[PDB]
Amino acid sequence: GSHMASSCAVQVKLELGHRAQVRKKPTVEGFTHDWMVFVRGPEHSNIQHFVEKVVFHLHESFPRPKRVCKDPPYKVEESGYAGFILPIEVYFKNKEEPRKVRFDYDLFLHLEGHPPVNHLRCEKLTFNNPTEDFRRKLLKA
Amino acid sequence: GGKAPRKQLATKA
Repeated sequence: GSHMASSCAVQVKLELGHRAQVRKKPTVEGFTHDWMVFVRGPEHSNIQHFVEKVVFHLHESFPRPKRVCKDPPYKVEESGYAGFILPIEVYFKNKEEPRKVRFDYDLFLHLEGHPPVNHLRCEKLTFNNPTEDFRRKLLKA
Repeated sequence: GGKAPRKQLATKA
C-alpha cells in the first residue's frame, strides 16, 4: 500500500520439476528417454495469481524446443536420449520489476533399465516493498 | 550416480 512504515517483502515460491523414465523401445527417431518438466507454486499456493504465462527452452535437437504454457500446471513432456540444462521461464504479472524469471533447471535422466527420476525443487522470489497490484496478487497466491 | 548421457553440442558460456 501507500502507507508504509514497515518494509514488507512478499515472497513467491516457484517450483522446478521433472521426471524421467526410459522406454526399452525407442521411438521412430530413436528417442529413448521420456521426461516431463514442472514450473508452478507450492501446494496450496497458486502461481496463476501472480504468474501469467510460462516458457520452456528445450534443446534445439527437440522439435519446437520452446514450449509455452498459458494454462494451469505449467509443464513440458518430451522424449530424447540425453540430459541438459533447461532454461525455464516463468512470466510474472507486473508493470514493475522483472516480468520474468529464468530457472536453469538441470534435466537429468537415469540409465536405461532402471530409471527412477522424480525431482522437484523450490525457488524463492522476495519482492521488497512491491506496489499494491503486485502485493495484492502475491497475497492471493 | 547412474545419470544418462548429456548433449554438449551447445555452450553454457
